[PDB]
Amino acid sequence: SKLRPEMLQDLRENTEFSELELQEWYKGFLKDCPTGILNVDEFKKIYANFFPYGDASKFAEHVFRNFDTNSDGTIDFREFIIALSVTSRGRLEQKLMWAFSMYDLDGNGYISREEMLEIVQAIYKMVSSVMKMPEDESTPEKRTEKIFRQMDTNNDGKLSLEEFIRGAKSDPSIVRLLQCDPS
Ligand SMILES: [Ca+2]
Ligand SMILES: [Ca+2]
Ligand SMILES: [Ca+2]
Repeated sequence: SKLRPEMLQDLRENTEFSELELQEWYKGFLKDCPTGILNVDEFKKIYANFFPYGDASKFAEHVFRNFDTNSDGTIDFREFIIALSVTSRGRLEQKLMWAFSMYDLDGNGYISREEMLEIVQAIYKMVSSVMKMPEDESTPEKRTEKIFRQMDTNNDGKLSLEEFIRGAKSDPSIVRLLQCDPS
């Protein structure tokens, strides 16, 4: 029905959403999902609005796994709203931290080529049908080639968090963003 005063204050501290926005999200989340529990099939349907269902399936599964921080197979409102807050309203530093953990498939603290390519392939499959791409990065192999060499500092075939944040900052989309710095 409505968020309790204790949960509302905990979510206030853990998100960048206002009290009005938090209450507005909770009713809509409960409307769109009566049980308060998002499974993979429902999550795939959300993503199916923006890109074709079959194409988006593999990447949608990987995102769902990162959303699910307690790894129990479902997403509650807290796990949804915190994950949505970081991705849409979080700082660039902490956005990349949330991203790093998604690429880290086994959960050791390192991104191998077997993991990095797998996520890149999943992005390319979803994107292919409506987005045209460049040319020197127009292959999942061409992409993972550019990434690892620009990031793997000590060349152990693995990517640490510190390598990830620094290496991603040279991305064209972030290059545009950094010119909008207030100071
Ligand atoms: Ca969960
Ligand atoms: Ca790993
Ligand atoms: Ca390394």
